[PDB]
Amino acid sequence: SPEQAMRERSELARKGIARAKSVVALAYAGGVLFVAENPSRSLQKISELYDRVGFAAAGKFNEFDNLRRGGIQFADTRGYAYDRRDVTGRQLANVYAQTLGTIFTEQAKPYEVELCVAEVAHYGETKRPELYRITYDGSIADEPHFVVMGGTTEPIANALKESYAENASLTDALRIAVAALRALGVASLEVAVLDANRPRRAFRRITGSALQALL
Amino acid sequence: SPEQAMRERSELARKGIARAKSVVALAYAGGVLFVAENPSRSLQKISELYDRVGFAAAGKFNEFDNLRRGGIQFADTRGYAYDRRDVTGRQLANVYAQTLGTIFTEQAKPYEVELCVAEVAHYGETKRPELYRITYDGSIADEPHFVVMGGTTEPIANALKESYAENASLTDALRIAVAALRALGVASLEVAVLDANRPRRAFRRITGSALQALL
Amino acid sequence: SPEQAMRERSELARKGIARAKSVVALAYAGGVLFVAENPSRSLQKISELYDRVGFAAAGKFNEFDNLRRGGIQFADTRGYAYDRRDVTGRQLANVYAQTLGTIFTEQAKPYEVELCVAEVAHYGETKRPELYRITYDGSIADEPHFVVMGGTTEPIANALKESYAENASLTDALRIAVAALRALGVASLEVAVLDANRPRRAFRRITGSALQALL
Amino acid sequence: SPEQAMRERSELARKGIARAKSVVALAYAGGVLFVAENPSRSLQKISELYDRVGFAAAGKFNEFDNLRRGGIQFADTRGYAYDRRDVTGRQLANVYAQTLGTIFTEQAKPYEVELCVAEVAHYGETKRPELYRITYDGSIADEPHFVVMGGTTEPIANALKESYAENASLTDALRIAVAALRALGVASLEVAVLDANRPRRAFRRITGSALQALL
Amino acid sequence: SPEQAMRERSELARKGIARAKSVVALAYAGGVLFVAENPSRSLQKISELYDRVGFAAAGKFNEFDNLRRGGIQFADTRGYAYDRRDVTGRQLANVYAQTLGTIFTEQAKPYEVELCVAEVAHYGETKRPELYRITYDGSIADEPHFVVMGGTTEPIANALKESYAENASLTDALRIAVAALRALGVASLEVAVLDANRPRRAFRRITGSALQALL
Amino acid sequence: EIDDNRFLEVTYANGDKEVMYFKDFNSGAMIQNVVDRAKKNAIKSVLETGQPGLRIQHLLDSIVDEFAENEDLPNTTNPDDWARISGKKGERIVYIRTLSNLGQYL
Amino acid sequence: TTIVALKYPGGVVMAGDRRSTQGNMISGRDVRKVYITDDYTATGIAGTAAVAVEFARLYAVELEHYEKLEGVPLTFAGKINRLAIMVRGNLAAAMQGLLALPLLAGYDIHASDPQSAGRIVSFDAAGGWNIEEEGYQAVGSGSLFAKSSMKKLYSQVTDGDSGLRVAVEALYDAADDDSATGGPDLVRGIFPTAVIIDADGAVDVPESRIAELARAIIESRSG
Repeated sequence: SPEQAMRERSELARKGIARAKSVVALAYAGGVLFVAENPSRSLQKISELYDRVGFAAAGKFNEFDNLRRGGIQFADTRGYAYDRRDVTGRQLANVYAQTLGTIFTEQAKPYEVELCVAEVAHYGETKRPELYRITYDGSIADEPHFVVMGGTTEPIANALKESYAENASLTDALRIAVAALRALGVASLEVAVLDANRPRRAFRRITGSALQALL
Repeated sequence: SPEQAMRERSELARKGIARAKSVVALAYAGGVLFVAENPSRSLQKISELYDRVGFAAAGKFNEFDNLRRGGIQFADTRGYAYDRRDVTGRQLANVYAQTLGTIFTEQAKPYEVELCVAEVAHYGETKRPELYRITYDGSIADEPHFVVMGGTTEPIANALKESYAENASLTDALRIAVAALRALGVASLEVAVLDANRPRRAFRRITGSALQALL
Repeated sequence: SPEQAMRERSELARKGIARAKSVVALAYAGGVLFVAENPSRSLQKISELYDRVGFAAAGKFNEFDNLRRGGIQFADTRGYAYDRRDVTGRQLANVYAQTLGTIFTEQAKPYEVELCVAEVAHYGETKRPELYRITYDGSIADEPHFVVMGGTTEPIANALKESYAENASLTDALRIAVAALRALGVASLEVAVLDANRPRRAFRRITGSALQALL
Repeated sequence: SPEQAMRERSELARKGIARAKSVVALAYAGGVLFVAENPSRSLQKISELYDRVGFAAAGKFNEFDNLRRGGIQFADTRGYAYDRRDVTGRQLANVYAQTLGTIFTEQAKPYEVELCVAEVAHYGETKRPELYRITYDGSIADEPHFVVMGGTTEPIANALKESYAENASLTDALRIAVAALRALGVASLEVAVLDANRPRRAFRRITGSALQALL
Repeated sequence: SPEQAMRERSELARKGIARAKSVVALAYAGGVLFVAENPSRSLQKISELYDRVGFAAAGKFNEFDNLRRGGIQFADTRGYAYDRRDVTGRQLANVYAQTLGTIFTEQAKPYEVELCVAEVAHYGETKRPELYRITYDGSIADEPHFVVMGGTTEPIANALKESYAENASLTDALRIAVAALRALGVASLEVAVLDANRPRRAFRRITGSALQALL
Repeated sequence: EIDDNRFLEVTYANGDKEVMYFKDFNSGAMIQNVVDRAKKNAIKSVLETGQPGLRIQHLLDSIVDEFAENEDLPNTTNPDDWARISGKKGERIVYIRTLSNLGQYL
Repeated sequence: TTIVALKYPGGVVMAGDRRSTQGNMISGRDVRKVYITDDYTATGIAGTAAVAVEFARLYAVELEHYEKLEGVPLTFAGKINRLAIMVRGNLAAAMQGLLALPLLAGYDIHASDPQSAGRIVSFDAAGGWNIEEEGYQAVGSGSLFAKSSMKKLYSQVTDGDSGLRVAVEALYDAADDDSATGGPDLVRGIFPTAVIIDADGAVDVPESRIAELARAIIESRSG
């Protein structure tokens, strides 16, 4: 029955996102910072999508890694068909929205996932970081400062609301993000950046001893 | 009972269009004016379809953008197969009239979309602007002066009924359209025109500081 | 079980045709005359099918325009495959009957439509105009004088029964047809003829000022 | 309920794994040791997957042998498409997880199987053995010391927890594994190793008189 | 209840095997001996599969003959694709197990069949005869001495348990097998051997007067 | 709006399932029970420390301690409250709760 | 065309000329034939211009694509294999005269000895490849003259700089004895292009350094 059939799927999807780890993405001076609570060393929740476009997700992994792979596929096919500077974070976000909507109204079970697509400017260029959040509905929201995904998002979102500062350095934004996430050592954190200063590939993981020094 | 299911499909589609922002399209001296209430900067509800044919929509984003894309596809395939001056707003309206009927009877859920196809005359030519409204039923209404889509259409339609003036300039038609739409700044408006004076491509967006001056 | 579905299919189809405009087609000295009550300027209910074969319809527009297109397709494929003078109104009527029967028994919803296929003799030839009416189920009836389709057919059919005169001129047949149809100006009438005197293509619309003079 | 159906599927899969023999895999000085309770001489529950990647399973023989075959297929196609040193235990584990996430939600009956993928370092190289356990749901667990699959896992796991010693020789780890498994002669044991000292193919069965001497 | 539904599918197959005749296969000095109670002269329940691999079955004739044919197909395709000495009784038994499991879970009705695959050593070679029994579900059992299939298996299995003697000659094993089967003349017995002494094709029927002399 | 006064969690199907606090259910009988519990706490205090008085802290603690003994509200309200919760939200209430081996969640 | 590559103690260097011809006619004076396909490889392609640029582009895309899917770059062996499979794929068009041969330089981070982690790999038209062990390779119409120059000059290679100098000289002699290879154009200021790969990745040599080296060679030859 119309909304009644759709809404029942939505309840299952919301429940799954709630039983998952929390991820945050925020803008800082050098670009965008992803900080996720991740115990495993093999399975990840933050990924490069294209030269300047990054991706974070929270919820059933077989599902958001399926989306990770699909997005990689899309971006590379476009970049090769047209050019690298034509693929934008906006297109990617839009494709994820269409795809999550189509899964919501057709597949048996809705993807219990929540996505965040991030983009920074090109090298030697000037432009503000763009964050998009795509939900399981197919809904897409434009975020100016930070995105919080998975688990209980209220306390983390509020702590970030008090601590956030534009043009914070890498270390300050890392402290703010870990602090608000607590509301964890290098053995339970997945940290990566979209460093706007890199010439081409902006995504860069911060692990091990370098991460140790930063936090 | 197909009748009970069809009756609930029609109600579901009507609720979806009502649960959305409002768009207006009206004729003025230089052609046709689209004024939509749109907060996002990436997601758009007004589009070029062909050289002299524009398009506005109200409802579910992913679906009327599906129709936007289909219409672009159609128009370009015709223009290349025959010629550019053979594609008319009338053909386009008819194709969206039949596609929305087929969707409304054959797909699980009817599309919750309301369409307006607009056409102006060619360059150095003389002819009145044509507005068509295509509903989720697939009905096509020929409008002489203005179309109002999405949300609560009564107060906007009446305000336009009192304020409308044929051969109003661009600024007057913009004031009338924004006023009747209120019944919003450059950061919450999507404004474009089908300027009949352009040589080939008539569609032209009015954004930023130019929009600021006009309103 | 199939017969109970057929009883539901009879009423639904009948009610839909009743929810439509009335069309008449009658024989006169120069051939056949179609007079339909049609407000729109783009949507038409009278059409050329082949050199000497015309077509009128009443019901859901998307469905009788689907039939219009199918019939055009058929007639041209035959005319090219064999020759132009081999396609006859009788073949066309028969195809429409087969197709409306198959639709009426096999598709989910029966085409709420009523068709009239008309044929006149070739140029310099002598033969009486033939009218066929095809109903939603596949039934086909041979009419000697006039066909009335859609809406309430009784009063129009009776008024024509009193006013009809064989070998009436174009103006008299137009007066009789408009009068019996009333039981409307050039802005609400779709008028065309199958003029038996034309060399090849007999169908010819009568619109605007010429229609104004005739009525 | 939807939740009840998923819980019922989980119970059926748990019952099948419980109705089966027990397998253990543990790290020792020379690599990884698989010790399974297996009466048959033809049917095996431990297998080579690739040069340095081994595989053990517990459940329904036809299904975990189906997975055995699929994994062999995968690993060889990758090794040939890229190179041998590119296939890692981590990829294999991930593929099995995706496959047991798709089978569980899409097929009629979930696979009642418990998988363990093991990897050691290459020849003359230094790195800790990695054990992964893939459950019938599609979850993957990273194990530092040992994996126990099938039957009554908790009593066997408790004994290994007391007896385990890193860098135990082959004979000591065999005694510990058989002891904890008892919580059986060469005619009821399937024993194999991932010997890190072998130049290329690390998997090596220990059967017959050599097994007799070791235990 | 899935377990109860499987019990119904298990009872139906068990009922079919009981509603039939009994077959025995036992090891003797020269190889393996098949003795079946078979009245027809055209329909057979014992068959050559490959050079040294024989096959007996009990249940529904069309189905175990379907399996007979499939097995022949398999064995020859392997023997040609690799070599004759590469096809073993163990592979064949395993294929029948996979196939009867797939049939038992996926087809409408389970195959009411019971299979026995037998293998002997090659010519001038030394090795013990191997007997495998495959049941309707896919289960496979390794038998050291004899297999009894179809009908009431308890009395025959016990009589064989008392009378069996390893390295019994052909005549003694025939007497033991017919005696335990009684718990019948040449006109109601199907007798064949897997004679290990033959150079290549080991299967050999014993019918007519030669059978008369042996019993 | 603080999560200290949590009463129920309504599993709205469309997500953003809402937390209903005590303010959503403060009936008159509930208020009388709260004031009686506060009075009992004041009696316990005067018997424990001797001073003859009523503390505001007694009422403040009774606010949070009223839910320790359910007032027959959770999971047992009339469909009128459920209807109002749904009408305000615009979504059907799948389930209500008071305040594993099923795939992998990251 | 001519592209040389040589190992030096600690790294690899790869340089290429700039001319592109049609028959006897000089059509391009500044083509770049050496690309940085990834942080530890560089690919020169001799032959048909279209097929060359496309090979380079698509190969870079594929390396980086697998890197994004798996979270780790292929081993140098896997990269060698993929390039070889592309080259084998162009074989029919190469018989139709669309031949393109790649020369692949890389720095293996996983090799045992850092001082000899440099890698040079050469391909034929049929996709077979070979790991060069005599320390240098070249491809193109001038390749024979370039190799015969480096055979004598190679004892002078002791670090990244001397290796670069030797590369530029080898190119100069290729161009000196073959007309399809362009030498340093002192008039327009167009010099060979060079890429250096070592423990820290791949960087393009800035033009000025190649300029100074070319002018040193030219002053040496004229006396």
